[PDB]
Amino acid sequence: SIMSYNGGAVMAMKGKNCVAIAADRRFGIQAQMVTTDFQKIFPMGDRLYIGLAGLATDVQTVAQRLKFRLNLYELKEGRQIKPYTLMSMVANLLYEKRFGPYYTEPVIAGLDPKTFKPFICSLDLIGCPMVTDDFVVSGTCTEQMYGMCESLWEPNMDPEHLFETISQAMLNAVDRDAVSGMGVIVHIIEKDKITTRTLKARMD
Amino acid sequence: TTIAGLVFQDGVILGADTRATNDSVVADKICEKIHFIAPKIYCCGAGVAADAEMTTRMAASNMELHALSTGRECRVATVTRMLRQTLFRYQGYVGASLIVGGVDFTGPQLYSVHPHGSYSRLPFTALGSGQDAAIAVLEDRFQPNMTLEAAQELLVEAITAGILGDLGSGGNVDACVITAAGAKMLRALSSPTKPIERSSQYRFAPGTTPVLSQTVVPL
Amino acid sequence: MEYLIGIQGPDYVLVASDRVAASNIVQMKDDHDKMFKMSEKILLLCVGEAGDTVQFAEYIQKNVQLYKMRNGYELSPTAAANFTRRNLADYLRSRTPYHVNLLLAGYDEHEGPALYYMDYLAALAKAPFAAHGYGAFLTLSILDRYYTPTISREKAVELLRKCLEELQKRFILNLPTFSVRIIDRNGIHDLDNISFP
Amino acid sequence: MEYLIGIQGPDYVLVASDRVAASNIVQMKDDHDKMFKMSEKILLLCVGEAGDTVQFAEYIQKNVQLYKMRNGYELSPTAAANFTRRNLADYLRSRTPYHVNLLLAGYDEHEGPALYYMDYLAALAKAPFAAHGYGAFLTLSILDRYYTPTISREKAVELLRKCLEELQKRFILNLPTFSVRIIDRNGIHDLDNISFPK
Amino acid sequence: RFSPYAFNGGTVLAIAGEDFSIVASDTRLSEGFSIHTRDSPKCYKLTDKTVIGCSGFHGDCLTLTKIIEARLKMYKHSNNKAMTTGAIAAMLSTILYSRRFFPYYVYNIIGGLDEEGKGAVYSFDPVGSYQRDSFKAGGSASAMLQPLLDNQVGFKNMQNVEHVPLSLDRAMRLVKDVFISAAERDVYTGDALKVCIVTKEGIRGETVPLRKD
Amino acid sequence: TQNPMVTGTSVLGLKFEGGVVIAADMLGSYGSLARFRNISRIMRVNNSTMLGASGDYADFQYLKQVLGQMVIDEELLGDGHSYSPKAIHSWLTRAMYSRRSKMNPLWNTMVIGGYADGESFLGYVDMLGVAYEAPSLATGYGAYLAQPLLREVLEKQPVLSQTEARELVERCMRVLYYRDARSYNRFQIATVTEKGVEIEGPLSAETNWDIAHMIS
Amino acid sequence: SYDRAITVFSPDGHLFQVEYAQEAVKKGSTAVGVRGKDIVVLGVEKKSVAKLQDERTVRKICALDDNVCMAFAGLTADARIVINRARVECQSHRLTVEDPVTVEYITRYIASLKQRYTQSNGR
Amino acid sequence: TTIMAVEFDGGVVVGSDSRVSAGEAVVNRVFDKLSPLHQHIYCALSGSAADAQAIADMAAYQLELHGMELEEPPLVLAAANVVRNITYKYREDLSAHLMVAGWDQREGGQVYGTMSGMLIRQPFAIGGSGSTYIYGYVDAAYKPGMSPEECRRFTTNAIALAMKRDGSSGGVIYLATITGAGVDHRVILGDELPRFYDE
Amino acid sequence: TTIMAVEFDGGVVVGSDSRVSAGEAVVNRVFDKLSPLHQHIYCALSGSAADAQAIADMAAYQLELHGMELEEPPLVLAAANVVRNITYKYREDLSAHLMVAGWDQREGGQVYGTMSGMLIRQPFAIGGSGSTYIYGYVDAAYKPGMSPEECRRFTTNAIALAMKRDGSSGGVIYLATITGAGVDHRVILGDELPRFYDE
Amino acid sequence: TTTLAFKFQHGVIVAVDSRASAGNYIATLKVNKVIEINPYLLGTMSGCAADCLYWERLLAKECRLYYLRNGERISVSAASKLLSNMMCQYRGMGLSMGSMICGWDKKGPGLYYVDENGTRLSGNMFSTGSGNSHAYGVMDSGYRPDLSIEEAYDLGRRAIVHATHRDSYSGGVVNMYHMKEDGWVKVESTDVSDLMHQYRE
Repeated sequence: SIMSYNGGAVMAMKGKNCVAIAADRRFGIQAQMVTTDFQKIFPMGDRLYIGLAGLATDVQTVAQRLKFRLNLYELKEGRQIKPYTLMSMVANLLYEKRFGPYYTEPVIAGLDPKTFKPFICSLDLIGCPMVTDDFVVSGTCTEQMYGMCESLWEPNMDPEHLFETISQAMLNAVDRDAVSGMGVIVHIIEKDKITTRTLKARMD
Repeated sequence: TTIAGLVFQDGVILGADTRATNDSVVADKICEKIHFIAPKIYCCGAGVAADAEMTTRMAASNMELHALSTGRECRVATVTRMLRQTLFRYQGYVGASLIVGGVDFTGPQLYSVHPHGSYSRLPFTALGSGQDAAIAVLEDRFQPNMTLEAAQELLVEAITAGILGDLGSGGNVDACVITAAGAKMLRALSSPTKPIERSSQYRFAPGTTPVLSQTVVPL
Repeated sequence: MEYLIGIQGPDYVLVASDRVAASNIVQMKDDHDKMFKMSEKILLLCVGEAGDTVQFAEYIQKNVQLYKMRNGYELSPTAAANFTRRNLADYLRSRTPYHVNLLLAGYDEHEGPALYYMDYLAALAKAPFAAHGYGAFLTLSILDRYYTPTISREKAVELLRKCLEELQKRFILNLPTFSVRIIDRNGIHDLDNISFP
Repeated sequence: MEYLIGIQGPDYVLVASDRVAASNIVQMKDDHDKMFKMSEKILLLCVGEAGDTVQFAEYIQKNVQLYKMRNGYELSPTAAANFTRRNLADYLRSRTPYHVNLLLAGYDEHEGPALYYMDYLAALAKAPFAAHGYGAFLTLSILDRYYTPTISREKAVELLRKCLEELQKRFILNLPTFSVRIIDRNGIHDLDNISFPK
Repeated sequence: RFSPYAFNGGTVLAIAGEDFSIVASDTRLSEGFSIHTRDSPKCYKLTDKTVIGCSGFHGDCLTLTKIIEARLKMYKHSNNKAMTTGAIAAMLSTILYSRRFFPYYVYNIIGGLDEEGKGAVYSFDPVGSYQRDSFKAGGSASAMLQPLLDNQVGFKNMQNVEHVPLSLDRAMRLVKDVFISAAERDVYTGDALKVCIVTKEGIRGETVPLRKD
Repeated sequence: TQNPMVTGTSVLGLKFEGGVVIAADMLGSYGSLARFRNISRIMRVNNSTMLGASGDYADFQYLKQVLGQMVIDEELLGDGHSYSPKAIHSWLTRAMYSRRSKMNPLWNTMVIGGYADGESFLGYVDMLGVAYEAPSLATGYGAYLAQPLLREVLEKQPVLSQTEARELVERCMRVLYYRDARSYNRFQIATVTEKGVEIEGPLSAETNWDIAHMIS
Repeated sequence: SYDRAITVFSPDGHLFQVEYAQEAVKKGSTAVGVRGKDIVVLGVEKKSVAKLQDERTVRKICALDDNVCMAFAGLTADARIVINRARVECQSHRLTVEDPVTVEYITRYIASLKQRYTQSNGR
Repeated sequence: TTIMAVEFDGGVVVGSDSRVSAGEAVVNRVFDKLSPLHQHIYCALSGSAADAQAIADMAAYQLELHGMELEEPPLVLAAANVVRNITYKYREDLSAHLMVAGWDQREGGQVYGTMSGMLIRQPFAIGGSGSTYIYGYVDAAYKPGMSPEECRRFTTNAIALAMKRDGSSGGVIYLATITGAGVDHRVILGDELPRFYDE
Repeated sequence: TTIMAVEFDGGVVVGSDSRVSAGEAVVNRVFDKLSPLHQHIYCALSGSAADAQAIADMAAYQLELHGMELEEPPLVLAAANVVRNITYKYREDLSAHLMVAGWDQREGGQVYGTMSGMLIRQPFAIGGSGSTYIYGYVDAAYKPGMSPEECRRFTTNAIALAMKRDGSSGGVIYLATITGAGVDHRVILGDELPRFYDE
Repeated sequence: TTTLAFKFQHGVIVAVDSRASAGNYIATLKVNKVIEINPYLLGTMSGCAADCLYWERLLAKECRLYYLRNGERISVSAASKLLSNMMCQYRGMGLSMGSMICGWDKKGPGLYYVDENGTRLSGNMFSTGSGNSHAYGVMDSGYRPDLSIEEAYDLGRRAIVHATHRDSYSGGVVNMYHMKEDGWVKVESTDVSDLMHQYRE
């Protein structure tokens, strides 16, 4: 349908004290590819990121309306946003459009600013927030991204085991998607620091 | 999606499952359903997930001030009229299927709200995709004013039948007891499925990932 | 179907467009100018539906001229593309949808040359080279082979002609005359109009 | 859309056709031969649906070769056109309709040159000049001005080039190369293939 | 009007080991949102060395299997021998084409051992195109099964790691857990598991429990 | 396909120890009208097997005349063989499948029960050709209503007697009458056993309407 | 329709039908041909003219193609059927193959008709 | 869905069934389709259950106001025109059809069909998807000057006859006898449904 | 279009109206919809008038042959299955619906509805576009063991009730009493139609 | 799907991708699209996979029945015409097949094309598939009939690798087959991505 125009994939897995999010770099129109540098992950502020997929028109449009509400929320508050608070914000933005709804599946991942706690969540076209204790993925290949993270995920994983798990889940699942590929950007959100890496992937 | 409730002598219990699915796959296994309205009044959604979510949000919000403005107990029949007028305003555009039950000054009462807005009073029913499995179980074994323990054993088996008899119904069973003395929440009261284990483990050694670019930003 | 092409050199941006404007079975205007000047170093290439091509691009033309006169300085290439996308995205859900395909060519005193790809759905992506129309399939593949960030404009114009001569071989529509211009630190420089006697 | 043109001179018939065969957005074969030889002095020009053009014209090709071998002599230009129309009219109501546009060029030892126009509905009409495709609108009008029964082939070929150069100006599709041949008492004579070193 | 087809769900897996070939599928038969039964084995044994899976519209899965079994006897009576795994695959290709105008709606997976004792996995499509591969999947969860077998079985996208040919002990545990993970996220998979392992000595069946949800 | 009218209702069947019970309502339905209140929807096949169906009853009488003569032709042959309950279930699978390829499918849903040589058989076919074997089966909304009722009993007690089976049928016949608007009060409970098929006459069930006083 | 077996076996396996057909071949007019180097020459002798019969319709030398000609001796009625049907198939071969017809191709396209029509029912 | 009302000397008897089924499945098998608009003024719900319950409250909102302003029970003709104008004006978005019946001090018991947007007075009125099949009994078996006991049986026999033939009708028979001294509410259990020819 | 048949001890009474209307205009207001297939075997025409008259002749063609081969009147069950198989097989191009009734020396008077392609035996059967509204009278007023005089009135009262409510039914009532001694044909003029409640 | 072939002094070179996808999911990456007909004769595939596998084997059947009959080693021209005529009778029934026939004969290394509607063409350079237009660009640039054996491999290699980069339906490993007088021979099989890393550097 319309969600299959630009394709795309977004993956977020929860570790022990840290959380990792990953999405591919590909941007294309149906059978026509465009560019390799496309970015599906935008910063929400410290230790909080959001993934986006589906029609890229709404990907870039909702990202501006989320940054519309993000900055206004951060300027009014004296404290940073919690990842659980942002989940409900995306639910209101998608529900007010209920007649005209946007086409996208936002994926929110980050750490609880309280102390170390990781938090993950994802929504749907209808704007239904959902909290899972393992991982969240979205895209046209999301049926493929399940089986990788279903078996590989563990209750507690250090940044060493977390990055190795989410990276292998991306490289294996995205290669079976025709509209997805061309590099994978992986972000590691830890308590002390934040690590960004670009994986070596096939061009196909 | 299997949701049901039963009214017994001393109160009412609303059962629901923990599993939510999106059309090809299970979205969340432990996902909660029953929402909060009043201390003695609870509801549970069905049909469209976000529509049933946002409708109970506007219902719990409207009923919250009704409890704050009146300072008294809330009527269960007041909740149902709020829900259907929203469905009437949109002419059935909202696919929210809602069941409402609780205990008020009059006594334990259970209602039903169809996404088209029709409301019906009734001692017991079920809604969702697996409603026909729970209705048949509740129809045969129901008795007027059953003991609290007798109603607990029956409704848990009703949700169990609604789960085993539906593809969209699974996970644990969340039952919430509401009595004239007070309401109590039971999380994951029933777990009919034992096999929570797996036969192998997957671990990765450091250095097995083909990393190309690497950078570190301190915080 | 009209054709567009552009190439981002290290200090330069090389763009080209077809000058043919046709209707029904005939070509009415073969010298038609598809190139619109947004700013001094910023050009624009607009093709699409015959009615939406001229109308919607003239809206962008003055809207960019609005910014430059109000603040005394023109939009940057990055700022220009992002404002044109929201203009196209706002009319997407209106009763007058605009079918257009735009390439933004511009040069900045700091980030240097910039080339931007835009579809009719208002999806903006930066690319070293891009093309529109059905002829984009017969051309961009050649750019995949011969493109390097260090290429000199002298060889780029020669490789641009090699791509456009493919439009006279495989590509069905005639398109006799092409217009070619370049953008650099010294401003807009016109190039010899491609002519096939 | 493919293009055809023909001209009936006093002793001759001058015909021309586009050599381009294209599919989708690309031209696959630009030298393609649209001219089919029915007999010694009788040629054929067939354009239409890509599938019906080659298939149905080859049926006519051998069916004319059937007559010439059975009786020892070929069909006349008039006899050939009238038999090709019945063949196209029989499949009109069948489950496989043929979309084709044919020009029959031939010379007779008595009636002389003959040019025949045929549509996809199998309506045969004799005309001094005819053309097919969308390019027929940009060309035949020029023939209305410059045509005379006494014209010489030397000026006719020059006027034919003037008509075909209009296909490179107003007419949208490229069509770089055209094939030109002439029919007279001395048989088929090939002419310089029109080439545009663009 | 009349809908000639309906999606009955299910999942079928086949993996070709060095000396062995493993084929497994679930027992769940469900149409729409309702369960017909929790035991409906899709795996059908053609010969000793060949096992065919069927995933798709159930009405075509039953008839097409009976047509294949009918042509198995035509061969063996004529040729005095059993069909090879590669011969059965190329046969059904022409069988599926005979319907080319009104194609059977099914996803067929054939697996087993060839004359060399090596596993041969054959994945089909409703129009009859086929290929040989080490491991294939099919059904509603087909998108789920493929990435897991690419990393684990295929050793793909892994740098500087020892590549050991597939072992039967691991191949069993890999097929079990991918379905345990499938039964989690697949509404059409679960309730039981049947694993048919074809080796040089013979076929050995197994039964594994799964969640009832 | 075109327009059949002559609509049917739900049919239930289940397995118990040494026999099979299959019950169905006697009401034929035309559109929203309940028209023919006396109809036999349960047909006997030889001694050891029994048949019932749903959907178009006009197509069911045609399946009576086809399958009936074919079964009688075997009794006329007298070779000492009888159609097995799997054979009737198999023949109806292909007979209903043969109607889809000619673009003339018959609207019906059939259930084949039987007991032979200590083997209790219950089976399900469909216009769509879906066929399988399950210990408890139902048609229409019975698969939504009466099916999970029997699954809960078969999981707790896989072995059921002849009395326990009929008691569960009446309780399922009681529930189906409640929540199925197109159902009907009068029904026939037919049971096949070691003594053969025995079809009981018109029956009813005591209904509990106390919900009327509990709502008000 | 008329459906029967015409040509049947004898005690010796010989076919009386085919043998009598070859007797009519022997009673035909004398025709000859010889392969040269780059040329071939066909000839036949027709003596029947008292100046009455026209010489245009008598010709027994026929051409199957530009590169293939033929001559016949036998019943002049059966030759007209074979020559016509051979030319229909010979040009139908140029429909299937752009290259011309090798003499051996068409000779199989001809002798095969004498195979079928001899053993065919009622023919 | 079957609703029935019969006028007699001392009042009217307005019956209804308890079955409410959306589609082919029963939502509730016990439901009261009689929604009081006043003490003696009742409304028999039919047609779309969602639109009928919305009009019943919008009608009660206007009738309570008209009743309190006059400080007297409104006439049955007053309550009928309220439903009609709400029906006729809003028939675009409202497919519901109602039957207004009650008792007043002027003409006594009255029954006004509001179905389809028109208004007419009848001695006996029937509505719903099941009222089409009972035309035979209500026409022939109707006699003038029937006692209140005969009117209860005449109303019950026709409703019980609809419940047999109508697939969308069933449950228990609700009877409301509206007279000058008050209103009596009775419920007929499934065992008390009058038995008719069973073949 | 209304057809009716009622079985009793000595035979059956098969009634019909005379009104035949294609669309909203009456083609003929006097027409006999009872087409004899045999002496005691009759067929009540309903549904499409063009398809019913074609089947009536195709049925009579087969029944006369089956009757002459046996040299005895065919059973009523024989004549019913002829119409049914012609109906069920040809229902693609034939929308007609017929009601077969007659008398035989075996079981006596019988009435077999062939409508929609099925076959069933009934003590009384009604068909046509007007038979849907008379279900109330025929169900409640039916009593076992009615005299031939009561059966003529019971059949007439229900047909006359359909003629009032059915817009496509009217004209004069045709009655045919089929017994063992013969068949009596009677016509009820518009003045003799039984008068019912007029208000 | 990207398939291409071209003829020059040293004979024909056929290059194709390995990937065939259904919808958004890739069915198989390792699919071998090139059909083997005769030792010296080489076919291709385009469009529907089953339509190619069915009809190209009928062409291989006709080519073998021909060589068993007259022993003349059927020319590429006769093979291309027989394949086109078989698609004409079923025209309009929904059969979609593209293909290209390659081989050498007494005339030379002929290159022909057969469409789904019966279009039969002849020329120096052909390509088909969803990525055919992406192939025409690189192939035409820097091509002459006088190209050598080694120089033409670099043209055929860069043809698939750069064309499959811009196509979502084209990918897998590059399968390139040179044609000679004795017969075609397998040259190299290499992943597109592995060659992408050499071109970027």
